Amino acid sequence: GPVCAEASDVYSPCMIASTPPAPFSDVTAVTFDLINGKITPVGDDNWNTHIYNPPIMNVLRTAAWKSGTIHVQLNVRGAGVKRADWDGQVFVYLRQSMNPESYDARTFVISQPGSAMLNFSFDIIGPNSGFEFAESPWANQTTWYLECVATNPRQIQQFEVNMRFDPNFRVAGNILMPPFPLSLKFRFRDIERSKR
Amino acid sequence: GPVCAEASDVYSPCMIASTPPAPFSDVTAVTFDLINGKITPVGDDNWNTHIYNPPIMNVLRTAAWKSGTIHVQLNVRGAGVKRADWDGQVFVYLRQSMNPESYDARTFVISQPGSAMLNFSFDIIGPNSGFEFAESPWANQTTWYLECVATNPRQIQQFEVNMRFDPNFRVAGNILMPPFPLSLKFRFRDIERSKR
Amino acid sequence: GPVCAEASDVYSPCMIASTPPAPFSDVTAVTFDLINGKITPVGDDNWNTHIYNPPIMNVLRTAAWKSGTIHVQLNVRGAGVKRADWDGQVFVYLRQSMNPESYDARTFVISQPGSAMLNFSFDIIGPNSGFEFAESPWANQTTWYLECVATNPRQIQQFEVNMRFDPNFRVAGNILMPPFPLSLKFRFRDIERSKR
Amino acid sequence: MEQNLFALSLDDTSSVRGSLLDTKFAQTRVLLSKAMAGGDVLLDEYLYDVVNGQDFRATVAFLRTHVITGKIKVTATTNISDNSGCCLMLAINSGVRGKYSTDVYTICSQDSMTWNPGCKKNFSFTFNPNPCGDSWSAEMISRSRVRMTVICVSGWTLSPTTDVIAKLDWSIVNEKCEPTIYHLADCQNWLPLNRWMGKLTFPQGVTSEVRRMPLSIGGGAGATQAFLANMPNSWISMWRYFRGELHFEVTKMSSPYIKATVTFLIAFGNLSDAFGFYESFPHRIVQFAEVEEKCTLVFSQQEFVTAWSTQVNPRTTLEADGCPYLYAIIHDSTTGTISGDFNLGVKLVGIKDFCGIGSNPGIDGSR
Amino acid sequence: RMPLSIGGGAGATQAFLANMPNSWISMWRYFRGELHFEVTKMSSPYIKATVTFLIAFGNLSDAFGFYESFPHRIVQFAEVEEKCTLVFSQQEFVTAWSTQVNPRTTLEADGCPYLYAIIHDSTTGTISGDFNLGVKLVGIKDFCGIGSNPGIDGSR
Amino acid sequence: MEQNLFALSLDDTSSVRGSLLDTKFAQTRVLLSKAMAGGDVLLDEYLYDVVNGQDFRATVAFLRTHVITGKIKVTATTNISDNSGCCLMLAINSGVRGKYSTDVYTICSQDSMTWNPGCKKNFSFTFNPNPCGDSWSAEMISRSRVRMTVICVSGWTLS
Repeated sequence: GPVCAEASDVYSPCMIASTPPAPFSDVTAVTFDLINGKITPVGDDNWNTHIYNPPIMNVLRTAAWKSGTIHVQLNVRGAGVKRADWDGQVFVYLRQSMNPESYDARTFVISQPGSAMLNFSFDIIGPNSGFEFAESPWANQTTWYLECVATNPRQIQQFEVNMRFDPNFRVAGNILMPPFPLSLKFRFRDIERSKR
Repeated sequence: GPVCAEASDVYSPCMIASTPPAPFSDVTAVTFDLINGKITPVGDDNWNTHIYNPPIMNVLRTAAWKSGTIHVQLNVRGAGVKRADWDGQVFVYLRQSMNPESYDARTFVISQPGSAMLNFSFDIIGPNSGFEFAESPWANQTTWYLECVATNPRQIQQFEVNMRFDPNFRVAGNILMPPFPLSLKFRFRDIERSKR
Repeated sequence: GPVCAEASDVYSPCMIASTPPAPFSDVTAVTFDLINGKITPVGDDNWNTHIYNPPIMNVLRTAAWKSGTIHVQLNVRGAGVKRADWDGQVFVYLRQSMNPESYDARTFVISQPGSAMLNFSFDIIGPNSGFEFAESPWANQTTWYLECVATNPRQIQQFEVNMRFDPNFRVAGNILMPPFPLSLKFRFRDIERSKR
Repeated sequence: MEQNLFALSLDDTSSVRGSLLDTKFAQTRVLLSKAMAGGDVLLDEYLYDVVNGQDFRATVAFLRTHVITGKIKVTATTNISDNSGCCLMLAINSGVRGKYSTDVYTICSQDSMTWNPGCKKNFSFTFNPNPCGDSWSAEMISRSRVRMTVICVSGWTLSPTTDVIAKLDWSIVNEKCEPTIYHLADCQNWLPLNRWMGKLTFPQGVTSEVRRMPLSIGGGAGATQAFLANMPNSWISMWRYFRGELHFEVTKMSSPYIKATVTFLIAFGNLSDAFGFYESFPHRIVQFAEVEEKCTLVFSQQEFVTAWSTQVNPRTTLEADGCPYLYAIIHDSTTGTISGDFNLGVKLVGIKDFCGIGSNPGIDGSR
Repeated sequence: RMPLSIGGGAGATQAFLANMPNSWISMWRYFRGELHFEVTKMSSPYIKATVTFLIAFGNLSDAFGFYESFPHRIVQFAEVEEKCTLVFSQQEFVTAWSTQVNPRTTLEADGCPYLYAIIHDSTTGTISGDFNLGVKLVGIKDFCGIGSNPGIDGSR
Repeated sequence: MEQNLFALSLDDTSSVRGSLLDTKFAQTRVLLSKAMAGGDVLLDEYLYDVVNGQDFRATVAFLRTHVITGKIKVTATTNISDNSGCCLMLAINSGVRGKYSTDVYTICSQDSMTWNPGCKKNFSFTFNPNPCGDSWSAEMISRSRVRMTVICVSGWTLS
């Protein structure tokens, strides 16, 4: 409709993936490993990827064993492209594994002009009393990847995966990670830096 | 769909921010400090900002300590622009702080042609028995800002932040404010003034 | 989405307001006094207004003291205008008073091409045991007006305010009204009259 | 001796109270012209303007008491010889709007006394000027602009020698102000209406006079290219179909000297005039004595098979109309030693055990 | 006269002043309750005056010498007393009244109650000086707030 | 509905009664000049002329009640700083005769309040305007010509 339903809780932005710059016109894709926080673009396409460090992500990277629902919100921007000239589609795919043999756990298909939003959820669940160690050889446990495909990277400028734990979420165990490094005008700070 | 869900309660308009006039074409942004009622546009862009004085806003400006949910409705107008020529996007961002290090608490992304609406909510909650003094040095409490970005200010003419207290809302303490000053054709009064 | 939610009850059409005919291109507006059933267009613009006489309206005109929720459905038509050439927006505003000092109780903002619908509600409530006499000097009671603005009257041909009492609605007292007079091809009867 | 003035009883917020002498607050002097006609405004002023230039015991109490829990009694002393008679109606409405109709239909609705001076020496009735609360004030009704209207619904059947005066005498009794609120429940034990079904003139003679009044009451009463509306009648038309025990209140408006016996019955429109078997149907005979001017016909649920529509299309003829009518048939002959019609006023007081079905999208006119 | 449409702040030049509690009550459209004023003497004990307080509407003129027809409270202050608590029960008001009125509305056309303060006799003293007197609505007991004020800009 | 008018309670002969708000029938505005002397008539009028041009709750009751069993209370709100003081005397007498004396001596006799505004914030006193009976009326005191007199027996010690 026109009158929209009310958004609510705090979702923190975890992984941005800007699309390769001009003149690159071909179809391209990217994969967000939602648990381990990794962004692997297809082939040798120079996507500009950043993994931010909100509390969600630091927990997801450091927690060994995880359990329960995480709500995702994939936002898509957004080039200065006349609406009648828009031909960009965004196909996304939840997957357990990245291997050819595995099927998708969910497919979404978006062709909103300019910009778009897609809220979904998925529950991490595993063998060890409902807990899953992501990509552990034990019990051949697996991650959740989020494959995303831009049919037109000139029009789709960037993806943006925001996440939120459902209240039921639970972790256990620590992982020794390396030191986490610190951190287009779609932003208030970035508009100031282009005139200074 | 076409058949829309029923809107309801009284939301009062708090902060309008008209976009800079012609020939200014570049990307621009504005920040609404939702609690303290302040509108800081980016750099030296002459946005035309007004903070109105409905009961909500006068309470939000005078109350010291606040607690509970406030429902926002960000409306966007709206130039006389052919729909096929529309390329304007609106990115909004809830934030606690305006500093570079802080992350967003919510991102929305709108590319409706002409005009748009975006209802969301957020709960003020703080250390002092669930109450938050906005921007107090005590316990490094922080506001809620609403950063908004217009990719095309020729098409997006103005923002408009309407608000409503949820029934759970509660204040305490008074603040000594200075005297509150009093108060494009998107209006019945403004249409009369352009032919008189 | 594409699959739409199910509409239901009987809403009766109360007030139509057709937009001024060609060559009038300027921005214009109209105000529907929702209780007293009056349609005042802005300035000297010859809008073609009709107030129909369904049971709702006759009750709203004759009842003195009123209480409870009324559901409105503002429909907008609708010219034969190519969708890519569409630039018409519709801004609506609930208000208590028509005076400059009063603020809005609700703002909606629609830019659907061709035609549109907007369901909302509002509760009449007043001092006299929850009853409100519309525009009575007693306790400075006030109406509900519905200001509506067409940015492009060549494209937006007419407004149409349908209403329905919620089950909780209650009236008391009679008002002596004068005799109620009796009663573009957007209609089955009107198509027959243009070929006869 | 000195005393503490803050402790005194000068904050007496109590209502106006006492005997009928010391609750009187105004008298008003209505002139009934020697030759007055039907549908004729005798008085029409705001209820607060009654008390302008008055000096009775409760007049200053009435204006200065912030709250009043009691009803307003109005009594009208007016009489005329048995030989003649007419029908006056005093009526209170919660307000007006520009160039309002003063037809008996429109007015009746809310709070009204109707009487025949020929039969009743005097007539009184109480009312609550705020119909959605237990209380009111002089400042409420002045600014709310409550409107009082006296109207003559039937002229003098025999004119008096000179002009007449009806003295209205406004007091405040100590009855509870009960509120009268209409609401959208489908089943209601008592839905009041005070719907003016119409004035029935029957000329003097030997002709078979029949008068039909349709019970598809909704959608107002007629006018030129218009219709009149009360609130209660607009309220019942919210529903598509309806039924209940109908409580009519038939009133004699002529003199006692014009005599006629009237059969009342429910039946459908198809029945012709010059059909002389109306008393096959169940019916009630109504003779009026000299003193009686008022009688209450009730038509139970057993007179109706189903509910019937609140509105019918105005174009539908009597031949093709499946809702019931209320017939009023002269049983014998209208008579009298003096010339004049046998006027008779029927007023649907209300529907008992009202059952409203559906949701009327509506029809424009009336009949 | 002091208006009981208290909401929407107090006035200034092209502005208004606001507390939180007064901005809070204006959340609601109409309201009512027992009003607990606290009238305070600010002058010396030597300036003497008797003050009638009453609820009534704006239409009542000055040089209308029948204010004591209405219910009222007389307030004499002794030398030692500087403070007294006027209370106006629910029986002084028929209905609720609006928290805000348009600033343009005149006294002649304004249907909310006022609180009058009328000098009963005459202000006196052997020393020169006004009889200053401060009224402060302490609070509303049995407060009942109705509706939802969309708002009005000014004060009065 | 009709009713028998002879049976109604319009022959209520009862006296004026109730709270002090609804028994009030007049106020009167006496001017004490900045420099008033002793033996100085401030007010002097017939007690019935008090109620001329009055519109309080019991004013029309007072004029129209044929009998009144109750006393008349009069109360005088008048105060002045402790620094000063004077002596006023309000006084009611059953009548007068041509060019009467208004010396405190003459006046006092029958029914009088005397007070010092300097000390008393206000002063009240009741009285019976018919001194040889248990009852009276507005018509009795108008035609009997009962006379009320306020006099200043001592001037302001400090103006």
